[PDB]
Amino acid sequence: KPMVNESDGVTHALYPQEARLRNLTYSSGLFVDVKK
Amino acid sequence: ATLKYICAECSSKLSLSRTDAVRCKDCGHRILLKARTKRLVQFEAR
Amino acid sequence: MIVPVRCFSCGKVVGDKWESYLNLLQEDELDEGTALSRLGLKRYCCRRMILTHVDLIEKFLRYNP
Ligand SMILES: [Zn+2]
Ligand SMILES: [Zn+2]
Repeated sequence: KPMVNESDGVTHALYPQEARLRNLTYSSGLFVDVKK
Repeated sequence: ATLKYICAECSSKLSLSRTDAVRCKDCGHRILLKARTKRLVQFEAR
Repeated sequence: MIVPVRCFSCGKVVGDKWESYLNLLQEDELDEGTALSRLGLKRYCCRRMILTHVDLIEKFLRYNP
């Protein structure tokens, strides 16, 4: 689900209303089980 | 007596000066507004 | 978006009539056409005023600070 990885803080569960105001990108993390 | 800034959600008179972060006393919600002027304003009433 | 005080066209006060009209509808279960006549809103310039207003302020109020 959407997140805001910002320095000087955790990673807030970002929301539309905020990303709009703050000029962020209402995106999210993409993770895959890389096997070596 | 007075104030300066505010928090969008947890509407609570806050404020501070330079390099005092940009957060709030509780709600991380890094937004913050700037509450009205003291100089009262006047309007043409039409 | 709050009731218009007075009718654009003839200026006849219509600010008060808001609440009354809403009642003559929900409570006194009447029909718009009538509720209006009841409130003294005769010609359409006044009728169109109340009959058409979309009280958005209500949705606005529903926000927070
Ligand atoms: Zn806060
Ligand atoms: Zn009229």
